[PDB]
Amino acid sequence: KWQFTPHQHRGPAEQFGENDHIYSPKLHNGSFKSRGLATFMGAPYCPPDRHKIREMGAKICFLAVPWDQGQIVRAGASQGAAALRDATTQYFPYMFEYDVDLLSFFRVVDCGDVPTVPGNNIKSQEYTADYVTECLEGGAKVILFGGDHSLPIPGAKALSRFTGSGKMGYLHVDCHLDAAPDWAGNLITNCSGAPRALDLPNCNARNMAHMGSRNGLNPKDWWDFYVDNEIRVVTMSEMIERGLEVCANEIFERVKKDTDSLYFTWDTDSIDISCMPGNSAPECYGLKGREVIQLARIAGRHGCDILDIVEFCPYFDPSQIGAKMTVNMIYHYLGSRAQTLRQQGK
Amino acid sequence: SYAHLFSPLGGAPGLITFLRSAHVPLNAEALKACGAKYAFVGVPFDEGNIGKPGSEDAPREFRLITQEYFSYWFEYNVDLHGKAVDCGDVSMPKVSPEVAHERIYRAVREVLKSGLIPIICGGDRSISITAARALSDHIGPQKKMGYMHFGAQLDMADSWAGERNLAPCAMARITELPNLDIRNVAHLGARNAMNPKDHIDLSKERGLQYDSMFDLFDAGIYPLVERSIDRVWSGTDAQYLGFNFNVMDSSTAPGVTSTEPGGLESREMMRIVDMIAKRGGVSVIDLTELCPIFDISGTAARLAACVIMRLMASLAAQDGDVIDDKLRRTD
Amino acid sequence: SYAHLFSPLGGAPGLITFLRSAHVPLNAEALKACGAKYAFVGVPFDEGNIGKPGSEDAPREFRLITQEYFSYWFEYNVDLHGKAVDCGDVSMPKVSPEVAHERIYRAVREVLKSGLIPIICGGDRSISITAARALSDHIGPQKKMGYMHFGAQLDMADSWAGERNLAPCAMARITELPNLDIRNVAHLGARNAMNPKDHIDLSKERGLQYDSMFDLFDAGIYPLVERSIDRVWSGTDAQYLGFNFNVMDSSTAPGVTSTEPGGLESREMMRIVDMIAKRGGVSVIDLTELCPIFDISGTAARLAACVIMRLMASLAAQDGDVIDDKLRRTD
Ligand code: NI
Ligand code: NI
Repeated sequence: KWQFTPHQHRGPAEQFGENDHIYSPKLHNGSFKSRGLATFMGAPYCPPDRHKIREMGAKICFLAVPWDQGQIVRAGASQGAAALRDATTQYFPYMFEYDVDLLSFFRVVDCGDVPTVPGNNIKSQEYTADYVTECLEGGAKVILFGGDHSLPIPGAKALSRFTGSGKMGYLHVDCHLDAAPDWAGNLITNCSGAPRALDLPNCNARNMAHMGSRNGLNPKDWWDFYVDNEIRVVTMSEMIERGLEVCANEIFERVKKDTDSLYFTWDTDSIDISCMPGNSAPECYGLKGREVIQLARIAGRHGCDILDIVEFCPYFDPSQIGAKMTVNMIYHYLGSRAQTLRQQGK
Repeated sequence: SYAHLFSPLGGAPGLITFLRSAHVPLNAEALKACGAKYAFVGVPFDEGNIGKPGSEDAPREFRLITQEYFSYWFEYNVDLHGKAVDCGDVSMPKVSPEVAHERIYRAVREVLKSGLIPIICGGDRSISITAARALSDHIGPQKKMGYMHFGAQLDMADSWAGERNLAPCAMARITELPNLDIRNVAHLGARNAMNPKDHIDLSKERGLQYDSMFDLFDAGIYPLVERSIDRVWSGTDAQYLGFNFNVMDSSTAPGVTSTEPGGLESREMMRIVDMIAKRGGVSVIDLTELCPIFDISGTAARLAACVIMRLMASLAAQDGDVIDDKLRRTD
Repeated sequence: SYAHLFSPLGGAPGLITFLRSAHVPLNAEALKACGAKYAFVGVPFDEGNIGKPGSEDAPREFRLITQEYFSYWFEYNVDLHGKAVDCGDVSMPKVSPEVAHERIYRAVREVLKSGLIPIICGGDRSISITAARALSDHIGPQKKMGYMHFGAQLDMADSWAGERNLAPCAMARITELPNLDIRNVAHLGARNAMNPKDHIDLSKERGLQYDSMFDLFDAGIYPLVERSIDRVWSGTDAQYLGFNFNVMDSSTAPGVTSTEPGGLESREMMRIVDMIAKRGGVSVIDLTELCPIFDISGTAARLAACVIMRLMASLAAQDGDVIDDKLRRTD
């Protein structure tokens, strides 16, 4: 059930070789110039089904959620997943910085895309919950690739249900606070990730945190939410003042303390516009390139159950910089997770 | 009403104005009456520019970018609603430079008469010559002016291509203003090769104490900026603050008429903005040489907007002009 | 006459050349006579490229950006006028790499014969294999060569697709040159996952002491760079310096064959350039894998240009080859 061809290509010059995927390609160029039929990481395709995932023995599911009609700003995040997948052909699944083969370590699979019902945010969000559910119930941790920032509403909801009587942490990294109680009467748009997590029966204010805030696309009520509910906000200001590693470790401890699971949503507009022009609402005064990698590394050491990444818009990026940045967000999280796991006898 | 501070509750197509400001004519009496602290004036004038074209579209793009932000700035607990008005644009002829400048002059004098702070959006950098002259004349010979400008180019050409009021001459003119002592002048960010030897020679001759980008990095930036803020604001009656965003690193501000590697990061400029705000006021704010045809995702225009609006927010915070913390949406 | 040092005074078909250099044919006698220290050599060869296409246009796009810059660098008190010439592009056939490489080889040998420093602009990274071989042969087995390359990729494929001279093989071939001791080899900036396990294995096997980007960040960058500069320049007769500008953060270098997030920022590479220049010479300067179709408002090409020109300026300052302070404009 769990197989892939190293360097993609079958036919006469197929490569066979248990480990060929972590080494220079031997018979041909693989997909480094031409994409062909690339999955995320060249991983096996596996339907988002608990049985199929289980029998493959997959511990990470890449699942795209391109839904971009749950949001208040501008469409475009629907195109991100394709550019992320394409960008992975520009890397090997082996990461020398961590000495791990990500692909075999996690038995990662690509669960394709969650389908959408254009115009219907309610039904599309339900599909997301259900697709995520299959991944968890199959015994895997999930990488969710958006799609607009409505994604954590179904994402957290799904992990909330799977966690049961246990407790769940919620980390939200973003230049925007995302705590509208409603937007023009709507409870489930892309700017209500945090209040909707707090509503989940097993998600508690003391295990919730926000990082990345700056600038004036942040109504007072979004700030008020964190004040009134005693939820830690670490502004970009504080992360620069006090240091990324200091602030990250502190809030990863907070959101994991006496929790069974952790939901981590990461908006690419947390990244400085200089590094990520391809975004729904890009913002200056954000994470630098090296700091994005560092945060991914730190996130990896602590670990989460679902990591989601939202709002990448490749149309507003004429280069490869956005897509490759989003590849590294994921690959550094997995490389760091694996190294941390291996330093504990696993 | 304070509904604008908060998410819309739900249940007249407006205008291209700085910050969704009201329009108010370029008239001292109307301006004093309106109750705002700042008056935005566009100046799509391009004819001092010896380099790549595009700055005349900056005022439109700058306005548009500003529309995208709420007026509320949670970091400062400040609301910018009503603090500014937009006077629209100084109408220019063409192939008519002398008259163009005269019109800019009149526009700035008028705004200054009102007691409001002009925010002047170019257009090329030469517009700073005549905006600075206007402040000079406004305050008169018995008062003291300070000048601070951010940019990669000194612009200290005594003359350029036989002319005297092109953008590369701008500092050579401004430092000749009679009530502007060279000791109250700062220039921050100069670097790279768009700085011919005579600009250096003249600067030394006049004792222009510019803070090159090398000097800034070597000092850890902020301590040297602080001393130059001091020289410009201590014992002056009025201060002019100008920005060419090629002070910033290219990556941070591509959409400028002459980008330059090796400049300020956005977070450095935001710290600098707060340091300027500590002094609790400014007389004229200019930004020149935005060039949106060369901008990617409006990165430069976006950054300019953040810088200008944070400066407004920061001045208001230090002035105590905050909003009520206690106020909530369910009111 | 020194009119180019100063603001311009005012009052036939060209070529596009590095820095508006004179053209000088690829001839040792002509090059020796022309009086320049550097010869720009374009190499629009992309047939060792395993990645996305576009590098073939880099030499033209690089030259164009350089035409914009004045030749005087106030930060160094140096003028670059006359310091370089452009030898045009190596004439190479399509679909015959073996012959193309032979012609690159010969062109580089020729410039080295002239005593001038070749500045070689790719094109793909594999052109460095044969430019380095040219230097190796040019100094002969009596001499010791040093090699320093900046990039995000080790390029230590013994073979790639059964081939041996493609871009990701470049380092595997260069470190087999007989008069280049591995201890005199530096490689700075390797990061992210375009670095398969065999590249690491071979590196260990041969004792390539590469400075990964993580190593560099951990050390504050410059302390570790200085160590590797010393290994390359101390006790060597000639030094090869090469740049894939994916060493740089994506933000400052989008327009490259294979961008990489989390790399050097512009001011950091500038500092590094001055650290290199303190050693008072280089034998060959290469830059490969610029890729204009991916660039954002010329950002990568503009950074490359500013890096190459500051290196020139910085080397001149170290050699005392500065401009007379007493020189003035209206002479
Ligand atoms: Ni968001
Ligand atoms: Ni956001």
